[PDB]
Amino acid sequence: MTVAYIAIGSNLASPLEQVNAALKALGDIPESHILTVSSFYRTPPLGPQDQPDYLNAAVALETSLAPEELLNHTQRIELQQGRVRERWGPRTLDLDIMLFGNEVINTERLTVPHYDMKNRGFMLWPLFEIAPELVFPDGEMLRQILHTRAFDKLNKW
Ligand SMILES: Nc1ncnc2c1ncn2[C@@H]1O[C@H](COP(=O)(O)CP(=O)(O)OP(=O)(O)O)[C@@H](O)[C@H]1O
Ligand SMILES: COc1ccc(C(=O)CSc2nc3c(=O)[nH]c(N)nc3[nH]2)cc1
Ligand SMILES: [Cl-]
Ligand SMILES: [Cl-]
Ligand SMILES: [Mg+2]
Ligand SMILES: [Mg+2]
Repeated sequence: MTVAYIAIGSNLASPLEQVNAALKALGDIPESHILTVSSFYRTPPLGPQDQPDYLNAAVALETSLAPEELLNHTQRIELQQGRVRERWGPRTLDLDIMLFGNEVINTERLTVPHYDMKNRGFMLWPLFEIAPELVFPDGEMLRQILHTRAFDKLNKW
């Protein structure tokens, strides 16, 4: 078993309802158990700014699934909650795999640690709440990133 950390985001169709339904669905993923859920945060949008504020959260999930098997299930949850294919536009549910233990994976389908996560306060702050001692695959400590980079603290939802 490995602990995966998943970021949740929603800014359409009642984000609180979306994130709750997504948590229940994550709890139904085979060979997996939720370990920890962060607080829910109201965050201003990165990317296009002409869209509603996001609800963001992070979850620690212990799993025996292969990384791409976990991805299949997170994408299925996104599809069932109405995610459909502008760039970086509003969405009902986004589930990103931030980390899958200390694995590094570089494929088109799956890139872990998530592309750009070290520059996203809406991912790092909820992650720090649930895993303050977290160390990245390259040896960087989550605490040092937040200590050294200018990331505004988030407001709770
Ligand atoms: N760590 C990861 N978590 C989730 N999806 C990933 C991923 N690495 C790669 N992907 C791929 O990313 C594809 C689509 O991602 P999207 O959710 O549409 C982009 P986004 O979240 O709006 O921007 P971002 O990827 O810059 O956060 C999926 O088909 C999936 O295969
Ligand atoms: C370089 O600048 C960036 C461009 C795009 C992004 C994205 O994450 C992809 S779309 C998106 N998702 C969310 C989100 O979940 N929460 C918040 N607050 N904003 C979001 N925007 C990040 C940084
Ligand atoms: Cl959507
Ligand atoms: Cl890393
Ligand atoms: Mg995303
Ligand atoms: Mg995504």
